[PDB]
Amino acid sequence: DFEEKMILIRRTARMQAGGRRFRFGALVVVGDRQGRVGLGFGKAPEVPLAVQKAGYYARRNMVEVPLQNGTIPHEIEVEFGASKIVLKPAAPGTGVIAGAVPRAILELAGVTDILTKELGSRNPINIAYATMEALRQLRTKADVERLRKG
Amino acid sequence: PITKEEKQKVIQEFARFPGDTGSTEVQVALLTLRINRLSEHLKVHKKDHHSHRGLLMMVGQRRRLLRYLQREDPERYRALIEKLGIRG
Amino acid sequence: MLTDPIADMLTRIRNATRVYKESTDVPASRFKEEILRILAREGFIKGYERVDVDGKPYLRVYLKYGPRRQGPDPRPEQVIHHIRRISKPGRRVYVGVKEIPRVRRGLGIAILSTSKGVLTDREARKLGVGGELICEVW
Amino acid sequence: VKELLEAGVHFGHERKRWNPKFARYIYAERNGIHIIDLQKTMEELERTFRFIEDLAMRGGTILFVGTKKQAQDIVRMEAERAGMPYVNQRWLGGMLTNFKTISQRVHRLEELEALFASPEIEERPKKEQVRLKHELERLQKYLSGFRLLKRLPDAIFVVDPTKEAIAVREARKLFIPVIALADTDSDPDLVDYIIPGNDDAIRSIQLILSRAVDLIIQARGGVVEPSPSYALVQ
RNA sequence: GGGAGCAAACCGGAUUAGAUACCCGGGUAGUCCACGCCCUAAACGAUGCGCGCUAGGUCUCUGGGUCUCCUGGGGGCCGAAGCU
RNA sequence: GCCGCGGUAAUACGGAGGGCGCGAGCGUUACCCGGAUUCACUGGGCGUAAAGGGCGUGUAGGCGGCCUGGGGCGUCCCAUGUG
Repeated sequence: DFEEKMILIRRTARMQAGGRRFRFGALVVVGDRQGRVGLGFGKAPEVPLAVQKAGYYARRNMVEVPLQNGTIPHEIEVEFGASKIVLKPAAPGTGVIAGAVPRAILELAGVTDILTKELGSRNPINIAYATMEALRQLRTKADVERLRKG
Repeated sequence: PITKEEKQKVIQEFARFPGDTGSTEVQVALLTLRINRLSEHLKVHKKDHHSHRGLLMMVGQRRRLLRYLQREDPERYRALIEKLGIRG
Repeated sequence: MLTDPIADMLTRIRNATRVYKESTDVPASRFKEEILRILAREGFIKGYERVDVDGKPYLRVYLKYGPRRQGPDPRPEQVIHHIRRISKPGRRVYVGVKEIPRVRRGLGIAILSTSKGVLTDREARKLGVGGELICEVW
Repeated sequence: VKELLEAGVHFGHERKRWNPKFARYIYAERNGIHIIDLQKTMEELERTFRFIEDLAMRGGTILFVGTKKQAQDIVRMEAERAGMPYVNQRWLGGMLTNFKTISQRVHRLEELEALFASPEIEERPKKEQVRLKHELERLQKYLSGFRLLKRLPDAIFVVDPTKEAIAVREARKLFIPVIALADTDSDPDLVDYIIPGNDDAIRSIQLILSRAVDLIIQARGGVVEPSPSYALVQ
């Protein structure tokens, strides 16, 4: 069990004789606040059900956010489909300047100071998965040269 | 077309030295020969356009060369262009 | 006919790497080896060496990759996740000593040509100079 | 002892319908077929069994699978003759990946396995007597080797990976050491402990699978003679 | 200049509520040639040109060889990585 | 303001009770930059979304393989004037 704050909830719909049938999509974020965040998108016949599943699916999908002093290790641009996103680390006591999404995710990420911006499609879902792959691609001076050993 | 025999005459006539199967002087002399030939042709088959195209290329290619020549060396440029009697 | 040989070298490298190959052979070029030397002197590649494909002198460039991975797509991470030329022939890119780039918040590099040799985003800065911002790796 | 056996008739397989990745494991193309390089094979066999051994001695269960006919039977053997779970029939989808749910059937097995011997048989209409009895025939028809341990494997051994790559996948998403005997018609990369060598000729399958189970037992105590291999083996 | 066949327009016949159409019977310019204009198009791969780099499998047209194969040029299908 | 509201139970009109905001001010109309990576150097594009010229030849122009040496215009550094 972590923070567990849901990005967005919606009501999709499908067609069939007699009428349209519904379902619900819930996108949730789950982070401890020490460098662990998970992103799960849950769909099911009812809001609650959706919600929960999002959580479950989330925990089952997390990532080690290599924080540092309260911000990200370095600048990063990540294109994911139509969506794009920039992430720039700000000096301590700066703020988490990002839109609803990258925030909600980055808040639990553990970061307290980071500069951002949504580029291209601002779609939640996609920016969401966008933010993830962003983090999931960060590096530290250590694990950096840790690779260039030789 | 052009007999191997006649084609040679040209080559042997412009070779900057014994042998010399290629080179500017030559490549040019040769193109020319082909050009006029082809020229005289179309001067009869106006309707034969596709072949016309071929001329142009042959034509430009020669332009190119001379340009290089003129650049690299004027002396034997005037020479060649003169002997072939070109640039009208 | 290759307009910018350098941008090529990178691309050849950027491609061979993206597939995980032992070594790649970029055509001989003093100035090229420089970006190479530096590329290695900074630990991005096992190294390189001169060769000859029938009177055709190239340069074997040994690529360095990471450790195998756990899970789907067990494809080993790479040492160079990104190389991209800056100063292109279609738009020369020069920088003053105060203008030199800060590649990947320091984790990165930025090879560049200077009046006094080929240095990097730190070296050149230390030498306190400037020149054609050749490119950036990291 | 090793070489000879293999060199015997257990190498070189699929021809001209390969995978370039697997180009590191192959000597040449004789009259068409790809002659896998045993020299290297050996080396790999090592690291593989090393792992097996470094696991067979630490109380770890392994799951073997082979859904191809030219290798079914044997796999059924080597498994029971080692207490290691296995799959000889249709490798259900989401086994490892949806274990908890697949298990649900395993439980349904005994659910009947018990109602099998009972006085409740006195009643019950022929409708069910046939329904259940049948519902068990198949039930029992697929889990005969997928029950034993009610816990995921620490690894999985397999014949032709690509043939059962689906299992493999499941395994890989769940992080589970993958070991298998693959030939030239397969991609290594997504295989952890690769046993390069023929995947159809039961000749090679038996061998590589045999010395495997023994090795599983050498780390348990009870070295004996081989298992029933010949019965119609050519 | 030439003119068989076909055929906008056109005239009949049907169909239809009407039928300035689809179907039927006729029919001119045109379609052909020479020379000269017009210069448009779903002028389409709806994909500018040049060069370099990045798994294979398959069938097919064409060239060469100390020709079950190797190597060069072109057209199709399936598809690595990657792109969308 | 954009989406839209009102067809006899309107949280959208009009009045009321209440509430939110800012306060000697509060609103409205106009105009400039922003958000607009929506003219894109930073920082975009053209197979089907708007976008490849019907095709070719070629002038100016733009761009240019490998190695050694001279000049040092671009470029880069220092100092000084200036600002």
